[PDB]
Amino acid sequence: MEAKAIARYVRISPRKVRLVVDLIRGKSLEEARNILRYTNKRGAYFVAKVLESAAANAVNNHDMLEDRLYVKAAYVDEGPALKRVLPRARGRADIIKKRTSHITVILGEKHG
Amino acid sequence: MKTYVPKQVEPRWVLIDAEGKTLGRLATKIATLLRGKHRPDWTPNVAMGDFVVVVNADKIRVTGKKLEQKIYTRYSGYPGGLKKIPLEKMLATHPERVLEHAVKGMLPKGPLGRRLFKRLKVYAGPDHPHQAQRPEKLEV
Amino acid sequence: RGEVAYSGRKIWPQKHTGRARHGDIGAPIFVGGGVVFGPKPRDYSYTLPKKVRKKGLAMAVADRAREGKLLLVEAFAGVNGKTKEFLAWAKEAGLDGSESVLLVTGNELVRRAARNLPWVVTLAPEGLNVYDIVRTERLVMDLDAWEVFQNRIG
Amino acid sequence: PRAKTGVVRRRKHKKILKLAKGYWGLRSKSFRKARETLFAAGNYAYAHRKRRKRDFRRLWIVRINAACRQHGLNYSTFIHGLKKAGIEVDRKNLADLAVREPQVFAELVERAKAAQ
Amino acid sequence: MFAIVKTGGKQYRVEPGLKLRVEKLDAEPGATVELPVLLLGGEKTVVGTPVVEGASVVAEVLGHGRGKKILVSKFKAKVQYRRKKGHRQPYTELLIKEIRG
Amino acid sequence: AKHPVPKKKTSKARRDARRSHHALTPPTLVPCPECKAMKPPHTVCPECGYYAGRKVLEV
RNA sequence: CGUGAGGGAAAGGUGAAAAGAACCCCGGGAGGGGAGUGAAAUAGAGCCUGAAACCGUGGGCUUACAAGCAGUCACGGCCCCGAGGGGUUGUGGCGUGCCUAUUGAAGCAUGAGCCGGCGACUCACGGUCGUGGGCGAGCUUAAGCCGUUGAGGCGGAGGC
RNA sequence: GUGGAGCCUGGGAGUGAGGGCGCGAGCGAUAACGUCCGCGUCCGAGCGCGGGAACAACCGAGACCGCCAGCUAAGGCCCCC
RNA sequence: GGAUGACCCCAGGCGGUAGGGGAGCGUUCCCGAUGCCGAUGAAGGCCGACCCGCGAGGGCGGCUGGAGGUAAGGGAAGUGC
Ligand SMILES: NC(=[NH2+])NCCC[C@H](N)C(=O)O
Ligand SMILES: [Mg+2]
Ligand SMILES: [Mg+2]
Ligand SMILES: [Mg+2]
Ligand SMILES: [Mg+2]
Ligand SMILES: [Mg+2]
Ligand SMILES: [Mg+2]
Ligand SMILES: [Mg+2]
Ligand SMILES: [Mg+2]
Ligand SMILES: [Mg+2]
Ligand SMILES: [Mg+2]
Ligand SMILES: [Mg+2]
Ligand SMILES: [Mg+2]
Ligand SMILES: [Mg+2]
Ligand SMILES: [Mg+2]
Ligand SMILES: [Mg+2]
Ligand SMILES: [Mg+2]
Ligand SMILES: [Mg+2]
Ligand SMILES: [Mg+2]
Ligand SMILES: [Mg+2]
Ligand SMILES: [Mg+2]
Ligand SMILES: [Mg+2]
Ligand SMILES: [Mg+2]
Ligand SMILES: [Mg+2]
Ligand SMILES: [Mg+2]
Ligand SMILES: [Mg+2]
Ligand SMILES: [Mg+2]
Ligand SMILES: [Mg+2]
Ligand SMILES: [Mg+2]
Ligand SMILES: [Mg+2]
Ligand SMILES: [Mg+2]
Ligand SMILES: [Mg+2]
Ligand SMILES: [Mg+2]
Ligand SMILES: [Mg+2]
Ligand SMILES: [Mg+2]
Ligand SMILES: [Mg+2]
Ligand SMILES: [Mg+2]
Ligand SMILES: [Mg+2]
Ligand SMILES: [Mg+2]
Ligand SMILES: [Mg+2]
Ligand SMILES: [Mg+2]
Ligand SMILES: [Mg+2]
Ligand SMILES: [Mg+2]
Ligand SMILES: [Mg+2]
Ligand SMILES: [Mg+2]
Ligand SMILES: [Mg+2]
Ligand SMILES: [Mg+2]
Ligand SMILES: [Mg+2]
Ligand SMILES: [Mg+2]
Ligand SMILES: [Mg+2]
Ligand SMILES: [Mg+2]
Ligand SMILES: [Mg+2]
Ligand SMILES: [Mg+2]
Ligand SMILES: [Mg+2]
Ligand SMILES: [Mg+2]
Ligand SMILES: [Mg+2]
Ligand SMILES: [Mg+2]
Ligand SMILES: [Mg+2]
Ligand SMILES: [Mg+2]
Ligand SMILES: [Mg+2]
Ligand SMILES: [Mg+2]
Ligand SMILES: [Mg+2]
Ligand SMILES: [Mg+2]
Ligand SMILES: [Mg+2]
Ligand SMILES: [Mg+2]
Ligand SMILES: [Mg+2]
Ligand SMILES: [Mg+2]
Ligand SMILES: [Mg+2]
Ligand SMILES: [Mg+2]
Ligand SMILES: [Mg+2]
Ligand SMILES: [Mg+2]
Ligand SMILES: [Mg+2]
Ligand SMILES: [Mg+2]
Ligand SMILES: [Mg+2]
Ligand SMILES: [Mg+2]
Ligand SMILES: [Mg+2]
Ligand SMILES: [Mg+2]
Ligand SMILES: [Mg+2]
Ligand SMILES: [Mg+2]
Ligand SMILES: [Mg+2]
Ligand SMILES: [Mg+2]
Ligand SMILES: [Mg+2]
Ligand SMILES: [Mg+2]
Ligand SMILES: [Mg+2]
Ligand SMILES: [Mg+2]
Ligand SMILES: [Mg+2]
Ligand SMILES: [Mg+2]
Ligand SMILES: [Mg+2]
Ligand SMILES: [Mg+2]
Ligand SMILES: [Mg+2]
Ligand SMILES: [Mg+2]
Ligand SMILES: [Mg+2]
Ligand SMILES: [Mg+2]
Ligand SMILES: [Mg+2]
Ligand SMILES: [Mg+2]
Ligand SMILES: [Mg+2]
Ligand SMILES: [Mg+2]
Ligand SMILES: [Mg+2]
Ligand SMILES: [Mg+2]
Ligand SMILES: [Mg+2]
Ligand SMILES: [Mg+2]
Ligand SMILES: [Mg+2]
Ligand SMILES: [Mg+2]
Ligand SMILES: [Mg+2]
Ligand SMILES: [Mg+2]
Ligand SMILES: [Mg+2]
Ligand SMILES: [Mg+2]
Ligand SMILES: [Mg+2]
Ligand SMILES: [Mg+2]
Ligand SMILES: [Mg+2]
Ligand SMILES: [Mg+2]
Ligand SMILES: [Mg+2]
Ligand SMILES: [Mg+2]
Ligand SMILES: [Mg+2]
Ligand SMILES: [Mg+2]
Ligand SMILES: [Mg+2]
Ligand SMILES: [Mg+2]
Ligand SMILES: [Mg+2]
Ligand SMILES: [Mg+2]
Ligand SMILES: [Mg+2]
Ligand SMILES: [Mg+2]
Ligand SMILES: [Mg+2]
Ligand SMILES: [Mg+2]
Ligand SMILES: [Mg+2]
Ligand SMILES: [Mg+2]
Ligand SMILES: [Mg+2]
Ligand SMILES: [Mg+2]
Ligand SMILES: [Mg+2]
Ligand SMILES: [Mg+2]
Ligand SMILES: [Mg+2]
Ligand SMILES: [Mg+2]
Ligand SMILES: [Mg+2]
Ligand SMILES: [Mg+2]
Ligand SMILES: [Mg+2]
Ligand SMILES: [Mg+2]
Ligand SMILES: [Mg+2]
Ligand SMILES: [Mg+2]
Ligand SMILES: [Mg+2]
Ligand SMILES: [Mg+2]
Ligand SMILES: [Mg+2]
Ligand SMILES: [Mg+2]
Ligand SMILES: [Mg+2]
Ligand SMILES: [Mg+2]
Ligand SMILES: [Mg+2]
Ligand SMILES: [Mg+2]
Ligand SMILES: [Mg+2]
Ligand SMILES: [Mg+2]
Ligand SMILES: [Mg+2]
Ligand SMILES: [Mg+2]
Ligand SMILES: [Mg+2]
Ligand SMILES: [Mg+2]
Ligand SMILES: [Mg+2]
Ligand SMILES: [Mg+2]
Ligand SMILES: [Mg+2]
Ligand SMILES: [Mg+2]
Ligand SMILES: [Mg+2]
Ligand SMILES: [Mg+2]
Ligand SMILES: [Mg+2]
Ligand SMILES: [Mg+2]
Ligand SMILES: [Mg+2]
Ligand SMILES: [Mg+2]
Ligand SMILES: [Mg+2]
Ligand SMILES: [Mg+2]
Ligand SMILES: [Mg+2]
Ligand SMILES: [Mg+2]
Ligand SMILES: [Mg+2]
Ligand SMILES: [Mg+2]
Ligand SMILES: [Mg+2]
Ligand SMILES: [Mg+2]
Ligand SMILES: [Mg+2]
Ligand SMILES: [Mg+2]
Ligand SMILES: [Mg+2]
Ligand SMILES: [Mg+2]
Ligand SMILES: [Mg+2]
Ligand SMILES: [Mg+2]
Ligand SMILES: [Mg+2]
Ligand SMILES: [Mg+2]
Ligand SMILES: [Mg+2]
Ligand SMILES: [Mg+2]
Ligand SMILES: [Mg+2]
Ligand SMILES: [Mg+2]
Ligand SMILES: [Mg+2]
Ligand SMILES: [Mg+2]
Ligand SMILES: [Mg+2]
Ligand SMILES: [Mg+2]
Ligand SMILES: [Mg+2]
Ligand SMILES: [Mg+2]
Ligand SMILES: [Mg+2]
Ligand SMILES: [Mg+2]
Ligand SMILES: [Mg+2]
Ligand SMILES: [Mg+2]
Ligand SMILES: [Mg+2]
Ligand SMILES: [Mg+2]
Ligand SMILES: [Zn+2]
Repeated sequence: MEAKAIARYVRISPRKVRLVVDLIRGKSLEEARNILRYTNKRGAYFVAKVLESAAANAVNNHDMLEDRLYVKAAYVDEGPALKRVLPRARGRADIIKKRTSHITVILGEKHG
Repeated sequence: MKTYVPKQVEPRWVLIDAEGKTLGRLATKIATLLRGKHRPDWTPNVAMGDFVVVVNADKIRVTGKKLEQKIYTRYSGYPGGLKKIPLEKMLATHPERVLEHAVKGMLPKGPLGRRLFKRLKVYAGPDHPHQAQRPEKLEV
Repeated sequence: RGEVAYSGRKIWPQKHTGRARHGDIGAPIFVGGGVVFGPKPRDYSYTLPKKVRKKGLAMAVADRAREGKLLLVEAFAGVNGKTKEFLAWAKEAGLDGSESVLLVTGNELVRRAARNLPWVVTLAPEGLNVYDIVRTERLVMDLDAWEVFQNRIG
Repeated sequence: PRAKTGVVRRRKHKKILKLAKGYWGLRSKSFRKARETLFAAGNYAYAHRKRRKRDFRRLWIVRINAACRQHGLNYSTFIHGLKKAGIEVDRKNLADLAVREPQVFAELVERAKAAQ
Repeated sequence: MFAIVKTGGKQYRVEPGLKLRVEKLDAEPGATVELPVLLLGGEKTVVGTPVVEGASVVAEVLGHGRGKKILVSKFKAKVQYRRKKGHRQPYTELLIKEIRG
Repeated sequence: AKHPVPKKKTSKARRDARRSHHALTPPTLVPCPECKAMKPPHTVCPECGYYAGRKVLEV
């Protein structure tokens, strides 16, 4: 049995959030919570949100035990980018891409 | 039918006395042994030749005026970094390298060729420390 | 590219922009540009020789005659406009609808009765044509339509 | 009527990209680089199946040469002896004999020394 | 016992029970054919000069086939020259029945 | 200067090889001897406000 | 966009029916997990199909003494599907991208970031050969007219 | 002398920047990877194959496809090979 | 050879740029079609180490997809990047 949650269209660049997701892949739920709590990255706030939503899904929807939960899989996908005009010198306009992220956490149960 | 491909074989250790032998004419034979081309099952893409031990490498011999006129050369990569060393001085300072250099130049370039060179063990003086391998003496 | 809605303005200078040279945006190299050698309204008709047409007519009828698929009739007993009436007549005439039939007759009431049958094509004699003959597996003509046919291949 | 590209070019591109599976980077991902890589690949295969025939003959000759020198003659004199003896066993089988059947190869060497 | 036979312009070491692909022969499947012998070996050694007078190998033809397709591809740079050929080499498959030495 | 510019697009391989030094190191955490909560060493505990065995701030 | 004359886009599709997801759960929300609807929900509205470049996660093989237009030929190792084949590639052999332009280019000469889609030898009338048929000292109609409503016929003025 | 020989009529072209080499000359300086003709040749179009360390035109030789068969060419046979 | 493209046997040719000629493949549309294939699943997509074809291609099978497609034989072009 697995439990998952997805935060779709989070306004943060995938490369940035992935660094944080890599921190908790394969960790126990409790170890991931401690890591996310003291990770000095904006992405810690968003990953934590998805992590807890998956845990809640595990306990409340899928009959899993909070004390058995671990991050079985986690990945960030890229959503539609918001394209913005960045004015430069000599009348030139650049395009900034404010990228966006689909954050998936999947929890399983570590038996014993 | 496909051509016979040998399974891994135990290599043969051999011992050669270099005293009095002609530098380059001895080296061609050693490279043959290193390639294992004396063997009926020679295969070019595996290291399957002999391990070769050489003693009295400092007593190697040479014709003409090569002792004074043969120049080994090393390039350090810096301005003015071309070092020229004559045979004479090399024999007086690192004699085993004279034969080692001759044989290396006669081995193929590449990863296998460098591996084959490691199977060559060259010693100045009559002794070598490979008694445990019990090398078979060759007259070449 | 002349008939397309855009201005004939040169979209940017010839040289020194770093882009490929272009003229107006109606050129066929642009998305939304004019089309090169596209179709234009066109008359596909042509005057095939009259003697070829008339000879084709005769051959097409000959082909059915040689197969035994040409049948002439004096009259359509009691078919007066109703499809059911022609169906009865057809059955007695051996036209059970297993073969497509080209029905040539100047009798309007016969044409109106047969024409809705999927397996019948109906023509007045002055409209006998070889495509319609070859389309169908059988030829069925009035003696009157037959004489019009004979007058035309003469 | 109009005949737009439709499916035709996608399908041609996939045939080429499929033939290029295994190639490095864009050489298996880009239709253009895959096609360029396949041009070279086809010439190489042609050139190398010609070349394979020589590669193996070279290997046979080298093995035959070492087998001969265990019996005190070299390859060239061995081959000449076989020609005078009228023996036509080819180099592929001679090299097999030299490895798999040393008593037969020793005999063949005998015939060759004796044919001169 | 083994024999070196010659068929299809090529030479093969054969033993009874060996299945072998050779160049296509004009022989009905199921038939048996006799292959000429250049050399016998194993128990006794017979050397042909070039072919052994009495000897022969009996083989049953199992069938004919076409080898896996080989792509023959030609390309010349800067000259718009490209050629694609599919080649399948015919073959006969032989079961070696006996060495009649 | 004269506007140096990349000569070739960087390959996926070379881009990702440059990034072989980018993985974060996890935050170092020790247990608080008072409330057992995980927290960075040498900081006042944010869960109970203790440090060096005594209460330092309201939590 | 341009002072203005003027220029001038992009952007279609849930499902048969909104039955457009009550209610509960994590979340400030967004989003999601259940429940429920539906023949189908990677048909859930950022909605038919959903290619490719491009970006991830998981797995197999492989790689830190190695010289490379990246392949190809050979052999061996490992993995997979069951005298065979698929994947991978250690070593050995060989090996100067594509296109264009040129006497001559891997060329340090041109063009191309990559992918998808648009993108260039046509049509009318006349001509000249060739060719498939019709007729033959003849051959042929044009505009029209009648018919048909995807029916053909008439029409000899005229042209060769 | 039966050859992808030749001749006649007609349809379709492309080419009208050549280049190296050998021989014969002119120009040049008994210079040029020079230049301009002549006879021949190869590359062009054979940047396909062997040899020449590598290399369009030097030597060998005109690649329909396949073979883990055999003979040779130039060039080679101490080791790289 | 046999009479004719029925297939066989023998022999020979088959490097190629500009370019000439020949034979084919596929795309859109029309006749064939008031037909026929189709929810027991059209077109399109994704696989395949299978079959046919020199090749361009064509089959067949598994998955996706969910409503169209269209034969032998011919016709016409906005026809292949
Ligand atoms: N008699 C006639 N002119 N009939 C013409 C046929 C008209 C129409 N196409 C039909 O099938 O009914
Ligand atoms: Mg941190
Ligand atoms: Mg909880
Ligand atoms: Mg700025
Ligand atoms: Mg401005
Ligand atoms: Mg400004
Ligand atoms: Mg500007
Ligand atoms: Mg940007
Ligand atoms: Mg020796
Ligand atoms: Mg000497
Ligand atoms: Mg020393
Ligand atoms: Mg060397
Ligand atoms: Mg080498
Ligand atoms: Mg225009
Ligand atoms: Mg205009
Ligand atoms: Mg306009
Ligand atoms: Mg306008
Ligand atoms: Mg306008
Ligand atoms: Mg204008
Ligand atoms: Mg204009
Ligand atoms: Mg204008
Ligand atoms: Mg203007
Ligand atoms: Mg310009
Ligand atoms: Mg630019
Ligand atoms: Mg441009
Ligand atoms: Mg540009
Ligand atoms: Mg311009
Ligand atoms: Mg333009
Ligand atoms: Mg315009
Ligand atoms: Mg438009
Ligand atoms: Mg537009
Ligand atoms: Mg338009
Ligand atoms: Mg156009
Ligand atoms: Mg035009
Ligand atoms: Mg135009
Ligand atoms: Mg009109
Ligand atoms: Mg016309
Ligand atoms: Mg007209
Ligand atoms: Mg109708
Ligand atoms: Mg009808
Ligand atoms: Mg009909
Ligand atoms: Mg009708
Ligand atoms: Mg197109
Ligand atoms: Mg299209
Ligand atoms: Mg396409
Ligand atoms: Mg294409
Ligand atoms: Mg496709
Ligand atoms: Mg295709
Ligand atoms: Mg690979
Ligand atoms: Mg790749
Ligand atoms: Mg890559
Ligand atoms: Mg890709
Ligand atoms: Mg190819
Ligand atoms: Mg080949
Ligand atoms: Mg080759
Ligand atoms: Mg000897
Ligand atoms: Mg000989
Ligand atoms: Mg011989
Ligand atoms: Mg034979
Ligand atoms: Mg056996
Ligand atoms: Mg065969
Ligand atoms: Mg090129
Ligand atoms: Mg070329
Ligand atoms: Mg090239
Ligand atoms: Mg080209
Ligand atoms: Mg060229
Ligand atoms: Mg080309
Ligand atoms: Mg075979
Ligand atoms: Mg400066
Ligand atoms: Mg400067
Ligand atoms: Mg600078
Ligand atoms: Mg400055
Ligand atoms: Mg700058
Ligand atoms: Mg640059
Ligand atoms: Mg990239
Ligand atoms: Mg990667
Ligand atoms: Mg890098
Ligand atoms: Mg509290
Ligand atoms: Mg203005
Ligand atoms: Mg305005
Ligand atoms: Mg304007
Ligand atoms: Mg629009
Ligand atoms: Mg809908
Ligand atoms: Mg709707
Ligand atoms: Mg429905
Ligand atoms: Mg809340
Ligand atoms: Mg809450
Ligand atoms: Mg909600
Ligand atoms: Mg959730
Ligand atoms: Mg929900
Ligand atoms: Mg349901
Ligand atoms: Mg169903
Ligand atoms: Mg789906
Ligand atoms: Mg759907
Ligand atoms: Mg629909
Ligand atoms: Mg969709
Ligand atoms: Mg999608
Ligand atoms: Mg995709
Ligand atoms: Mg991976
Ligand atoms: Mg080293
Ligand atoms: Mg290593
Ligand atoms: Mg290699
Ligand atoms: Mg090999
Ligand atoms: Mg395998
Ligand atoms: Mg492989
Ligand atoms: Mg392998
Ligand atoms: Mg070799
Ligand atoms: Mg290169
Ligand atoms: Mg070159
Ligand atoms: Mg190309
Ligand atoms: Mg170009
Ligand atoms: Mg140019
Ligand atoms: Mg130029
Ligand atoms: Mg030039
Ligand atoms: Mg280069
Ligand atoms: Mg370059
Ligand atoms: Mg330039
Ligand atoms: Mg370039
Ligand atoms: Mg230019
Ligand atoms: Mg650009
Ligand atoms: Mg790309
Ligand atoms: Mg494209
Ligand atoms: Mg034309
Ligand atoms: Mg036109
Ligand atoms: Mg025209
Ligand atoms: Mg015309
Ligand atoms: Mg004409
Ligand atoms: Mg004509
Ligand atoms: Mg006529
Ligand atoms: Mg007339
Ligand atoms: Mg006139
Ligand atoms: Mg000729
Ligand atoms: Mg000629
Ligand atoms: Mg003739
Ligand atoms: Mg002519
Ligand atoms: Mg022509
Ligand atoms: Mg023409
Ligand atoms: Mg010209
Ligand atoms: Mg001209
Ligand atoms: Mg001119
Ligand atoms: Mg000229
Ligand atoms: Mg010139
Ligand atoms: Mg000239
Ligand atoms: Mg000139
Ligand atoms: Mg000359
Ligand atoms: Mg000359
Ligand atoms: Mg001379
Ligand atoms: Mg002279
Ligand atoms: Mg001269
Ligand atoms: Mg002169
Ligand atoms: Mg002088
Ligand atoms: Mg010159
Ligand atoms: Mg000169
Ligand atoms: Mg001169
Ligand atoms: Mg010349
Ligand atoms: Mg040219
Ligand atoms: Mg040549
Ligand atoms: Mg030539
Ligand atoms: Mg050449
Ligand atoms: Mg070349
Ligand atoms: Mg070469
Ligand atoms: Mg050469
Ligand atoms: Mg060479
Ligand atoms: Mg060489
Ligand atoms: Mg060269
Ligand atoms: Mg040159
Ligand atoms: Mg030829
Ligand atoms: Mg020989
Ligand atoms: Mg010679
Ligand atoms: Mg040499
Ligand atoms: Mg050798
Ligand atoms: Mg033949
Ligand atoms: Mg032939
Ligand atoms: Mg040709
Ligand atoms: Mg022809
Ligand atoms: Mg076609
Ligand atoms: Mg197509
Ligand atoms: Mg239409
Ligand atoms: Mg219809
Ligand atoms: Mg229909
Ligand atoms: Mg049905
Ligand atoms: Mg159903
Ligand atoms: Mg299905
Ligand atoms: Mg279709
Ligand atoms: Mg369609
Ligand atoms: Mg297919
Ligand atoms: Mg379905
Ligand atoms: Mg399908
Ligand atoms: Mg429908
Ligand atoms: Mg159709
Ligand atoms: Mg028709
Ligand atoms: Mg049309
Ligand atoms: Mg077009
Ligand atoms: Zn505490």
